[PDB]
Order: sequence, then C-alpha cells, then structure tokens
Amino acid sequence: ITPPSPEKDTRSAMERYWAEDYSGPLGIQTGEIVSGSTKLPRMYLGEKLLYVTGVNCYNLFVQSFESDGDLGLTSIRKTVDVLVEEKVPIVRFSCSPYSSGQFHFYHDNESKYLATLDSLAAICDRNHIAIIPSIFWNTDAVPEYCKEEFGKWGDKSSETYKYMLDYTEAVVNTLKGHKSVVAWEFGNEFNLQADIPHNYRISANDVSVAYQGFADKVAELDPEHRLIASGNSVMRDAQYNLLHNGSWTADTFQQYIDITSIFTPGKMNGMSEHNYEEARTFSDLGKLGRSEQVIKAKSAAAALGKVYYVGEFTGPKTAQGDSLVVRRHYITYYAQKVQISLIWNYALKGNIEWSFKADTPYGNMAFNLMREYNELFSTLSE
Ligand SMILES: [Cl-]
Ligand code: NA
Repeated sequence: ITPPSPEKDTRSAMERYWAEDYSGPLGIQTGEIVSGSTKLPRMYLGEKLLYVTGVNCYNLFVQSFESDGDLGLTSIRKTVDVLVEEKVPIVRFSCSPYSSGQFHFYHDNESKYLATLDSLAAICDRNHIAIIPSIFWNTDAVPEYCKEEFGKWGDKSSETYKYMLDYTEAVVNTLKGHKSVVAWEFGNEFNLQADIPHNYRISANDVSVAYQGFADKVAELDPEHRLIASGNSVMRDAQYNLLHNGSWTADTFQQYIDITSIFTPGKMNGMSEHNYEEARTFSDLGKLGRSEQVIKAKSAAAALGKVYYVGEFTGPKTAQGDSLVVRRHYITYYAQKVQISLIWNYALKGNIEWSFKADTPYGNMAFNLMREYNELFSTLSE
C-alpha cells in the first residue's frame, strides 16, 4: 500500500520522526493549527504536533574536554547509555566552552573539536535522542576572548560579532545533516544581562542585533529550516521598563509582548522561558500563578508568530527534594499543552550545579516524573 499521510499515520510525532522510512524535514518545524483566520503557531516533528518533556544535560558535549580532557567519547557514551535507559526523548546542552580560558579546546585544533561534536550527534542519531545545542552558553566568553567590551555583541563590525557568525557557521555546518539536532538555540539567558541599572553592560536592542545576526546566519546555512530559538529566561518583570525607563516597574502585558519581540526577533521563532520558583507579575494583570503565566506566555507567542517552550524549570536539587515543587511544573505544562519542557539538570556524575545523576533519590524523582508525563503527552493533540 501507499504510505498514509501524516495525519492518517497513527504513529506519534517522535515515533514517525525516528522511523526508518522517515524522509521528511529534519528537526522542529513551525506550522499552525487553523480555526478560520486564527492561526495558532505550533511545533511539529516528523510532520505531526509535538508534545514532549525532557532534560537539560548541560555538559553532554563539553564534558568531552572539561572532564575527559581529550575531546574523546568516553563520558559521552556513558551519558547516552543513561539517556536511552531512562527513556529521555529530548535534551538541551551547551555547544561551546563556558570560559574563554577553555576556548583553546576549539582553536588548538578546530577540526578535532568539531569531529567530536559530529560524533556526539551521530551517537544521538543512532540512539534516537533529540538534542538542542545552545551555542553561546556563557555570553561573557566571546567578548573576553576577543578582548572587547561586552556590548560589542550588538556591533556588527566587532570581532565579537564576527566570531559569533564564524562559530555559528562552524556549528551549523557540522550539525545540520543530523536528524538528532532538532533546534538551534542562541545561548543561555542572554536577556538577563541587559539594561541592569547597577550592573550596566548591554541593552536589549544590542542583544536583539546579535539574535538577528545569529538567526540570519543559521537560516542561510540550514536547508531543513528547523526551529531557531533564543534560550532566554523569563523576561524580567520590568524587562521593558528597564530598557525604556531604567526602572523596575513591572511591565504591562502589552509591554511584555513588546520586549519579548525584541528578545525574539525576525527569523528566531522559538520563544524560550526558564521557569524558576519566581512568579510573573504584570502591572495591569497583577501577580500570577504558574498556570496563568504559561497561558499568558503562549498568548504572547501566538500573537507574535512564535512558539513557546520551557527551556529550563525547577528540578529536584533546587526543590531541596520536595517532589511537589517539581510536580507543580509538570501539572501546569500538561494542562496548558506546553510542547517542550526541559528540567534542570542531568549530569552523568551529578557534578554540575543544581543537578542530578541517575540511580539516586533525586535522579529517580526527575526521571519518574519525566516518563509519567511523556506518557500523558504522547497522546496529546490540538
Ligand atoms: Cl563537565
Ligand atoms: Na543526584
């Protein structure tokens, strides 16, 4: 028989994506579910609507030189074995050295470093692990390496901005052929560095310029046009007012959409937030619980043509072992049909801040919840 259409396919998104007969676009695609003129932007994988929960594995790649010291695969393979055994479907990881003092692991021999990254992606292909590289994890590091002030991220003529383009090109060219790579994320929590009155280093508009240059370069190189994401935390309550007035006045909802747009520009359609044990407050709507915060974030995303995801949220070590604190996140994300949510943080040896490892009480707490909620997500549709 002729194979059935994507909607006629009874398999799930991840199952259809990872099947041997899949020959569709790689990575997360943005489509829309339509009711008349209403187009709700939504994530697709394997041509079906995606709903999944996974983990951060911050050091999935960088452990190859930060821990193993040789750009080898010893710890990577041990880590992937755990991810497979625990049934982790999706992982976010850092795709660059945290410190400029370790940039030599790339520049000493660029082809060796990129070969280890290619190998990681190949291992994830074979083991059916979807990964999201977060390319400029610590935004301090590139300006430091270039002996430039941090604001040069927003200056297209700077060595910092050139390095961003050159490194983006290197990563995308290495990874674009791998079906495990499902999205490209700029870096980690860049928005939190902007417009701080008593720590004044960069403006939201400068960050936006870097995001726009990143997204344009990725779009130029990636024939699969998979999701380009920010890696932002939540916007600060006052994110817009810090930029425009240098004040800590909580933003209105309209101002939140505005500043979200600055921090998710152009071709960057992945609206990341990180959900800590902190509430969202609007000057007009007030202080909200997490359910209403997610509903408001998804409403902002939809209006902007973006898709929301929770790139980090509270894990067992941050919760001091209170499973109810963690469970509250999963309850909300399932109820509000959040399409990707990633708990902080799995580390092979548990040696990353606020992280868990396998076969411990905190590890089991996280992985049991992850499996429990992927079982519920696995039938979700809209
Ligand atoms: Cl490490
Ligand atoms: Na642990």
